[PDB]
Amino acid sequence: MFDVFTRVVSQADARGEYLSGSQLDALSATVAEGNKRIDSVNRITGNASAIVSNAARALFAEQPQLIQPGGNAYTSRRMAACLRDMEIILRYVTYATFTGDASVLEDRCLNGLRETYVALGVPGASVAAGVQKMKEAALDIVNDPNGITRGDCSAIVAEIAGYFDRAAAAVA
Amino acid sequence: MFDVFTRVVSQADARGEYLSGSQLDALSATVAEGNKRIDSVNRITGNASAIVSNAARALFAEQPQLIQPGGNAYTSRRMAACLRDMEIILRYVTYATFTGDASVLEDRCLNGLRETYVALGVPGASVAAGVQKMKEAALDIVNDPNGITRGDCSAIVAEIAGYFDRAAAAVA
Amino acid sequence: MFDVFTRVVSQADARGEYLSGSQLDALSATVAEGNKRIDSVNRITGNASAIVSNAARALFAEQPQLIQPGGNAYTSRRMAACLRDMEIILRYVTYATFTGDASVLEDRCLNGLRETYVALGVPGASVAAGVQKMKEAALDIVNDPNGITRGDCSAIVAEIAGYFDRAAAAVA
Amino acid sequence: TSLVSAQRLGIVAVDEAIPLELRSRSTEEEVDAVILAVYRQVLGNDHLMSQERLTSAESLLRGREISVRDFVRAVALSEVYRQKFFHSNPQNRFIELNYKHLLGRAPYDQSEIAFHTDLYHQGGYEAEINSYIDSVEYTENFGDWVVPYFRGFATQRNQKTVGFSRSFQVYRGYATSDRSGSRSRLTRELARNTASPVYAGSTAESLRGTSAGSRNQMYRLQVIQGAAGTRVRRGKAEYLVSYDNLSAKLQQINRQGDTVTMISLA
Amino acid sequence: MKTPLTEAVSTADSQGRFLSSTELQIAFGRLRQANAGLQAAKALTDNAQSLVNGAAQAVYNKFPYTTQTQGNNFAADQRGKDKCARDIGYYLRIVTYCLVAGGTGPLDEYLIAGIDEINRTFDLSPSWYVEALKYIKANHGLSGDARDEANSYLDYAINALS
Amino acid sequence: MKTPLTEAVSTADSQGRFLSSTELQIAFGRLRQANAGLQAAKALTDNAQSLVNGAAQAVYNKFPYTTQTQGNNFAADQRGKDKCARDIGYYLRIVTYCLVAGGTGPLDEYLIAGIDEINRTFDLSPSWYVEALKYIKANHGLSGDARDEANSYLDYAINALS
Amino acid sequence: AITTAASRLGVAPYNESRPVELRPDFSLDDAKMVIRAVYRQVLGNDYIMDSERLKGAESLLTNGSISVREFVRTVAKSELYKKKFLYNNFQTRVIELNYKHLLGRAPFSEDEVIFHLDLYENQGFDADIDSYIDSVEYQENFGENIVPYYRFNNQVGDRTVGFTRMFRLYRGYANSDRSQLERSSSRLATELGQNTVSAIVGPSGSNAGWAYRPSRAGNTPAKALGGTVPFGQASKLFRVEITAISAPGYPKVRRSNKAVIVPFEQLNQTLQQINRLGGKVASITPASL
Ligand SMILES: *[C@@H](C)[C@H]1/C(=C/c2[nH]c(/C=C3N=C(/C=C4\NC(=O)C(CC)=C4C)C(C)=C\3CCC(=O)O)c(CCC(=O)O)c2C)NC(=O)[C@@H]1C
Ligand SMILES: *[C@@H](C)[C@H]1/C(=C/c2[nH]c(/C=C3N=C(/C=C4\NC(=O)C(CC)=C4C)C(C)=C\3CCC(=O)O)c(CCC(=O)O)c2C)NC(=O)[C@@H]1C
Ligand SMILES: *[C@H](C)[C@H]1/C(=C/c2[nH]c(/C=C3N=C(/C=C4\NC(=O)C(CC)=C4C)C(C)=C\3CCC(=O)O)c(CCC(=O)O)c2C)NC(=O)[C@@H]1C
Ligand SMILES: *[C@H](C)[C@H]1/C(=C/c2[nH]c(/C=C3N=C(/C=C4\NC(=O)C(CC)=C4C)C(C)=C\3CCC(=O)O)c(CCC(=O)O)c2C)NC(=O)[C@@H]1C
Ligand SMILES: *[C@H](C)[C@H]1/C(=C/c2[nH]c(/C=C3N=C(/C=C4\NC(=O)C(CC)=C4C)C(C)=C\3CCC(=O)O)c(CCC(=O)O)c2C)NC(=O)[C@@H]1C
Ligand SMILES: *[C@H](C)[C@H]1/C(=C/c2[nH]c(/C=C3N=C(/C=C4\NC(=O)C(CC)=C4C)C(C)=C\3CCC(=O)O)c(CCC(=O)O)c2C)NC(=O)[C@@H]1C
Ligand SMILES: *[C@H](C)[C@H]1/C(=C/c2[nH]c(/C=C3N=C(/C=C4\NC(=O)C(CC)=C4C)C(C)=C\3CCC(=O)O)c(CCC(=O)O)c2C)NC(=O)[C@@H]1C
Ligand SMILES: *[C@H](C)[C@H]1/C(=C/c2[nH]c(/C=C3N=C(/C=C4\NC(=O)C(CC)=C4C)C(C)=C\3CCC(=O)O)c(CCC(=O)O)c2C)NC(=O)[C@@H]1C
Ligand SMILES: *[C@H](C)[C@H]1/C(=C/c2[nH]c(/C=C3N=C(/C=C4\NC(=O)C(CC)=C4C)C(C)=C\3CCC(=O)O)c(CCC(=O)O)c2C)NC(=O)[C@@H]1C
Ligand SMILES: *[C@H](C)[C@H]1/C(=C/c2[nH]c(/C=C3N=C(/C=C4\NC(=O)C(CC)=C4C)C(C)=C\3CCC(=O)O)c(CCC(=O)O)c2C)NC(=O)[C@@H]1C
Ligand SMILES: *[C@H](C)[C@H]1/C(=C/c2[nH]c(/C=C3N=C(/C=C4\NC(=O)C(CC)=C4C)C(C)=C\3CCC(=O)O)c(CCC(=O)O)c2C)NC(=O)[C@@H]1C
Ligand SMILES: *[C@H](C)[C@H]1/C(=C/c2[nH]c(/C=C3N=C(/C=C4\NC(=O)C(CC)=C4C)C(C)=C\3CCC(=O)O)c(CCC(=O)O)c2C)NC(=O)[C@@H]1C
Ligand SMILES: *[C@H](C)[C@H]1/C(=C/c2[nH]c(/C=C3N=C(/C=C4\NC(=O)C(CC)=C4C)C(C)=C\3CCC(=O)O)c(CCC(=O)O)c2C)NC(=O)[C@@H]1C
Ligand SMILES: *[C@H](C)[C@H]1/C(=C/c2[nH]c(/C=C3N=C(/C=C4\NC(=O)C(CC)=C4C)C(C)=C\3CCC(=O)O)c(CCC(=O)O)c2C)NC(=O)[C@@H]1C
Repeated sequence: MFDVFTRVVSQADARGEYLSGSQLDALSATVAEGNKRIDSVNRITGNASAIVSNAARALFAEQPQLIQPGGNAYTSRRMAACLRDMEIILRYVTYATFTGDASVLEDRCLNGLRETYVALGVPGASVAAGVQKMKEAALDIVNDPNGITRGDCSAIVAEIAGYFDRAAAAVA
Repeated sequence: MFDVFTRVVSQADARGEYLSGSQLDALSATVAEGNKRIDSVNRITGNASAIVSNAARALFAEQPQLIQPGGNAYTSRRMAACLRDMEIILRYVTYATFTGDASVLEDRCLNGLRETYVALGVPGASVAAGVQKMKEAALDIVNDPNGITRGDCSAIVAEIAGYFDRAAAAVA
Repeated sequence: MFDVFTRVVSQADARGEYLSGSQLDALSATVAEGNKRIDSVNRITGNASAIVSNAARALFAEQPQLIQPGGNAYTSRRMAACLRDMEIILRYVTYATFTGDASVLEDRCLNGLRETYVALGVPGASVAAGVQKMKEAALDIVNDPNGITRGDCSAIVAEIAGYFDRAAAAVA
Repeated sequence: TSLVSAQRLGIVAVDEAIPLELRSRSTEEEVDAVILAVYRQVLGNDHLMSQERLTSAESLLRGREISVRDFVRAVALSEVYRQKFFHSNPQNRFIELNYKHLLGRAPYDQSEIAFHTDLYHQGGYEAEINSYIDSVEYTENFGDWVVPYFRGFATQRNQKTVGFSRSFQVYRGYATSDRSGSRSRLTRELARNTASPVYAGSTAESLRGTSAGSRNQMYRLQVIQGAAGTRVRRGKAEYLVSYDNLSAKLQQINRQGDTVTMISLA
Repeated sequence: MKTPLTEAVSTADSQGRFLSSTELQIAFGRLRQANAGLQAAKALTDNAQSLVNGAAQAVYNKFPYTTQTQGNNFAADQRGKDKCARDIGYYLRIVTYCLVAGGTGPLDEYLIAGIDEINRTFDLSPSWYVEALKYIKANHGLSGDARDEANSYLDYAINALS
Repeated sequence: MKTPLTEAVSTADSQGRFLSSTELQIAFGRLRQANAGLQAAKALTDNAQSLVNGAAQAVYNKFPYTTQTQGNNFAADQRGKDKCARDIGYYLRIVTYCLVAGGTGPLDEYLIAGIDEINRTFDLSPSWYVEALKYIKANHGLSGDARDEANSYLDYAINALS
Repeated sequence: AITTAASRLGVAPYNESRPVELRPDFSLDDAKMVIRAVYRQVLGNDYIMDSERLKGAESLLTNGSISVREFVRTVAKSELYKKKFLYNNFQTRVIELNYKHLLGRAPFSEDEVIFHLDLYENQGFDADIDSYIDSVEYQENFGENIVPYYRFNNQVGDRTVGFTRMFRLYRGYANSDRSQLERSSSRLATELGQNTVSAIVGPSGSNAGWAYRPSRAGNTPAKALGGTVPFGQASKLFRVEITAISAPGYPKVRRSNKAVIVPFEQLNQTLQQINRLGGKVASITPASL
């Protein structure tokens, strides 16, 4: 897996070149965003249970067929698995946010997830909807201007949105 | 193959939902940039031969092992094929720019391409280097301020760079 | 795995047949050649490091793309894996020479090796070239007339060449 | 197939392909498009050098002297086709290439191989190639004026189900070609009248989690195994192992005498 | 999926060509249309429940035997009315996809292809859905380009059914 | 790659845990370091040719038989001198990667893993590269945290070679 | 096999159990049984808290994304395994535990310690774990689909010293590797280094002298060098291991554990004296020929 830094390194190594002054400066700018990235990971993690439960509640309210008898999230084991998956995906999204690179999310969580779900009969579109609900809640929590030093977090918030969207597409 | 519009549609149908007011406004903002997108395609197309040839010459100057006897781009047939691949990838990048979606790359240009290169012994890392060089030359072409109604094309340039990066990663 | 003797036995058992007088006579001739076979195995083994390293050097000299940055044999771990593979192949070729039957080489080395290299992105045509370089060095070593009882090792040399050819064909 | 499956299987572009027909009073562009499509299909999407083009056959088609089917046959009988697909290939690989190129499908059964091996042994190359183009299957799908196109991913009248699964062995993706000879991936399953799992597009992928080692890569080894240790429950097995354990797994399989049929990234 | 942009690309790609002025003009045509399509999609979405309900009753009025005959294919019971309003909703929803896409693609991919097999198999009359579509044409309230593009897709469905 | 960020996530993932204060503190540590690391990388990169040529000459001085003895493993001809300069450049470039990544990950992945097999197979003396690495330590002109981090990676390689 | 002494040795429950196999097309109850077995075996019968479960690895096992062996591998490489067995232990202790958990047997020889200590030191813990799981021995006994289990019974390839050493590592059914009298100390460092064995002392509950453990120094040797000469007229000698000596009290009693070599003709007196010391006989073993 890569982080924002080693992503650049690996690209440079395959070309056998030193990082350019432009690339180094791009990393310096990333370093300048580090505190915002740490806060964003902290804020999502601090609210993880709420993000998952509220998104799952909203999801089943919109898709009652999931929780009717015979539905894919019906029975405790399957509901429990569904809630577990929502948290796994959120957790890996926070991993990607922490590292600044999607490789952890892609390599460990999403790679092969669609196939697992298709084989199981898990409705991918409903998972994607759930991920979208978690995304909205997470972005609001990150952007909340209270109790934190004020500043512009649009760049980090956009990166997090991309990670959530990756997860949604990977299963949708 | 999707475009920027039908991508949204396909997801919405999988959920059995109408597009939301936000998705419609999002697609509307896409329409607002339509002229910039069309210009960017027009510019890369108008310079396609120079982009390809200049990138090729640069690649073989950085990687002269490719063209020495025994090299993967030695002999006219192999050089001709290499030039075709560079042109093919650039053409599909313009398609993705035109449609506003990556599916055309994933469906056609990149579909099995790494497998093809491994079977043939084409050095995929070198192809990635050549793609990166076309990328740099293409974005300068797109950003050239002369002879065009001045405006901010940063979003499209970022999108185009993404398509080039997707191609490079597929064979890297 | 089979050796030269059990190969014949297995074919006879499948027919429910005693070995014929001709089959026994052929094995006697094999026995009469046994000392040369042992000498060939001992000579290849005794020069294993030189055979491998000389072959590797020659390969990278003729195919410098392998060792340029981004090349499959670039970086210490990949270079070490490549040298390991060369030694493995040489080792199983000596095993086949020792037993007088290709089965050990086919079952325990070449089994799935082409598919493995394809999956890994290892250039099989370059492995084949490496194996040929080891072949040519090995045969000269086996044929060296100095410090050995003089005689005709043509048949054993042809058999050994055959084993090397299997390996080169299989990996490509 | 529909988007939901075609996207996973990497065959969206095949699904949206439209048969190309040469109409009466076609333009020069339409003839050009048809010639290009024939070369792409019959030559399995190789890069075609200008020195390899059939100058004369192209002229005759453009002059409406010969039909599209005649032009397909001219290309199939050409030295270019022979050099690409026949002279350096074993016969069974050659035959499945003819089925892909000329009928747009994979072979259905071993007897198709036997039929065409016999025909080649009897009447040579020309008789073998003509059997495809003159067949009822060719005439009813493409006739004289439609360029052949791949059909194996769609339910055809009088096909065998296994034709669909086998299509993925001979069609490897849009950006692929039948250029390197080689062996057929279909040999065993044709000979034994069986099927193999479809690992194409993104269906080869499997979950990694924390179990995929230092490179976060799993490899899928498909083996044929017997009991020559613990009890063997299936004659066909798959193993998922990380890069770090791949050498150990090969050595384990090898020591047991079991056969590796395929390995790929997962 | 039939749409101006994807058809420009697939045609150029089939010919091995870069995009030229022709495909650029196709894109301008798409841009000229798109806002009206998006406006039309919004207007239809906001009234989805009214249009679907009114269309369902319009069919019931025109074909009264549907609410009175017993049978899996009829709307005499509650399930049938649910099936029916669902189907009409499918038509209306997918039509808005066409307005968003700027072509019949969504109708072709999701509804039209195979509909003849379905209606025969389940004994569903194409005329019922034509009447429903006719209602939506008469009631969607659109005007200008939005009306023109929307009626083309409704009529396209009607023509496919008749 | 052993970098602070990836290792933190990998350890958390092993336990199926969200990141916590421990991992956030790992991140602050990385941030405290990163600017110095990047400044070191730029300084080594800008002086790369001087450092590499100087290091090669330092090896030739300490081990004069390398430029005088015939053999594939020695630098008595231009072929061998070029290999040697290339190798030293590899060490330097990858060390700059370690400074950018904030760990020995790049050295471990690209150079150190398997270096013993290479040096043994091709009869290269690890003492040659130790000498070059000492030259680079003593001539990069880094100060402060950049010096400290650069030398830790240079010493990491030296320790590996001995 | 082990029949008469099975219960007192703590082996009877394992005699009564079958290997836990994950069959192709397994059911969910099959997966749960594997998960439970793997946690009990590989984590040495420690209680596992819900917060410590490897939920992701369990999911992948349940899904067939990893076989039993790969699930074992994941558990063995987890921070949970390392916290329990690596970070607080002498590496020889770690190797003992790995053998018990992953191979179901005790180390046979010092060579095994050399191999695994070097492998850990040169390539790290993960590499060492792989060596157990990718071993020929693991493959032959458990293969891809069977949870590792204790191999009490004699098998091809065994050595006798393995049998005695299993009861240095296994201390009974209601017990865990982290809840044994010797605590973190290597059980076999000395046995392996000297290639010696110890009299078997079965688990508590079924063996009164279960707590007998020798001291660092000042132990009685196993065999009666010199024969009966020091004892005068004696027919045969026995080595008696005694534990829980308290009655006289300090300083008359220094170590509560003692091994004595006594002649046949004094066994009656010895048992009487032991009882009055309060002690419990741990083992009796012939000491002369
Ligand atoms: C970034 C890409 C650069 C840029 C682009 C840009 N273009 C416009 C506006 C227009 N561009 C066109 C294009 C064409 N007209 C034609 O007839 C054809 C030939 C077939 C083409 C390609 C058109 C029609 C317009 C609108 C009218 C006009 O000429 O201005 C803009 C202005 C904003 C807009 O959205 O229209 C911009 C920004 N501008 C830059 O500075 C970048 C280097
Ligand atoms: C082709 C391989 C070359 C060759 C071989 C050759 N060898 C012999 C005879 C012998 N070689 C051995 C070998 C060994 N003796 C040992 O103790 C060991 C070490 C374990 C080895 C490897 C032996 C025992 C003999 C027999 C005694 C003898 O010295 O002759 C021959 C003679 C024919 C025979 O079969 O005996 C030959 C031909 N000779 C060449 O010229 C080739 C270059
Ligand atoms: C009744 C004693 C009290 C009560 C109930 C209540 N339950 C929920 C939500 C859920 N209940 C379940 C239970 C099951 N689902 C199953 O599949 C099975 C096994 C067959 C069981 C037992 C589940 C899974 C949920 C959550 C998902 C769902 O909504 O179906 C609620 C709503 C909770 C919420 O946050 O929406 C309530 C109110 N509440 C009381 O106060 C009663 C005393
Ligand atoms: C919840 C929003 C939806 C849902 C989920 C659901 N998932 C499963 C089963 C599995 N989910 C996974 C996923 C993972 N396991 C991992 O370790 C990781 C990280 C690498 C992931 C992403 C797996 C592997 C399974 C299968 C094994 C298991 O049971 O854990 C189920 C149960 C399916 C069944 O029939 O047993 C469910 C219900 N289902 C919905 O309906 C929601 C839309
Ligand atoms: C972004 C979505 C929101 C936001 C973030 C933001 N944070 C800072 C600055 C700091 N945040 C921290 C964080 C922590 N300190 C700790 O000790 C821990 C616990 C382990 C954490 C998570 C720190 C250290 C700083 C710097 C010092 C300070 O006192 O601020 C900023 C300011 C810019 C900067 O990056 O330093 C910003 C913008 N602010 C918003 O308004 C968003 C809602
Ligand atoms: C000499 C008569 C004139 C001339 C030559 C010139 N050629 C190039 C570049 C290339 N030449 C080739 C030719 C071949 N490559 C092959 O593999 C084979 C078959 C074995 C041939 C015949 C190729 C492919 C190139 C391009 C890539 C490369 O440089 O290797 C150049 C440089 C062109 C450039 O833009 O870099 C030149 C100068 N130029 C003259 O003016 C001479 C009269
Ligand atoms: C050297 C001439 C070429 C080369 C080789 C190369 N191989 C690998 C990796 C592997 N090679 C094997 C092969 C085997 N493993 C075995 O145990 C056996 C006998 C049963 C064989 C034949 C395997 C399994 C691997 C991967 C797993 C492992 O390394 O243990 C590499 C590295 C690949 C990578 O790092 O991704 C390389 C470089 N590469 C070249 O370029 C030469 C032509
Ligand atoms: C209906 C009960 C279930 C269902 C079916 C379904 N099948 C397909 C696609 C195909 N079905 C076949 C099967 C055959 N083709 C043949 O020629 C033969 C007889 C010799 C058989 C048995 C094939 C080959 C396909 C793929 C090619 C094709 O679609 O034409 C689909 C379509 C999937 C898609 O994404 O397009 C469907 C829907 N689906 C269900 O949900 C039911 C459980
Ligand atoms: C050039 C930068 C590098 C290079 C290229 C190279 N490629 C080939 C051969 C093929 N390339 C393709 C790729 C495509 N075909 C398509 O239709 C599409 C779009 C959908 C793509 C992307 C294919 C299919 C082939 C094989 C078919 C054919 O070769 O005709 C070669 C030729 C290899 C050979 O002659 O054996 C070469 C040389 N080689 C380099 O060294 C550069 C790094
Ligand atoms: C310079 C200090 C001395 C010297 C150097 C020398 N090196 C080689 C050959 C090789 N060097 C390497 C090293 C690396 N390859 C890598 O990928 C990396 C990590 C990124 C390293 C450090 C390798 C693998 C080789 C062999 C293969 C190759 O040539 O690339 C030689 C030639 C050895 C030979 O036999 O050809 C030489 C001369 N020699 C001296 O005398 C200097 C003092
Ligand atoms: C037969 C002459 C006498 C006899 C024997 C007897 N032995 C056992 C049980 C075991 N024997 C061994 C011995 C070995 N294990 C080894 O690894 C080695 C060398 C490789 C030896 C010699 C072991 C370990 C056991 C127990 C484990 C097992 O049997 O698998 C028994 C059965 C004990 C019981 O059932 O409880 C018996 C009967 N018994 C007599 O009465 C004869 C005098
Ligand atoms: C509660 C009344 C008292 C108490 C209990 C206590 N026990 C432990 C730890 C263990 N208990 C057992 C017992 C069993 N494990 C089994 O499998 C079986 C059935 C065959 C039994 C009877 C074991 C083996 C352990 C150790 C394993 C583990 O994970 O702990 C503890 C934990 C001690 C500690 O964590 O340090 C405790 C607290 N403690 C009291 O104070 C009560 C009097
Ligand atoms: C060197 C200064 C002296 C020396 C050392 C020596 N040690 C051994 C053998 C072993 N050393 C250990 C040590 C450890 N095991 C651990 O778990 C740890 C902590 C993580 C340590 C430090 C072990 C267990 C062994 C036994 C296995 C092995 O042999 O490696 C030897 C070999 C003894 C033998 O007879 O083989 C030696 C030589 N010896 C001296 O003379 C120096 C004073
Ligand atoms: C007090 C802090 C803890 C405690 C003590 C305790 N000890 C005993 C019994 C014995 N203690 C010894 C100790 C020694 N023998 C030696 O030779 C030496 C070194 C020179 C020492 C320290 C011995 C031999 C005994 C047994 C004989 C005797 O009782 O005198 C007991 C009584 C045990 C009993 O079961 O009656 C106790 C209570 N107990 C605690 O709970 C404290 C933590």
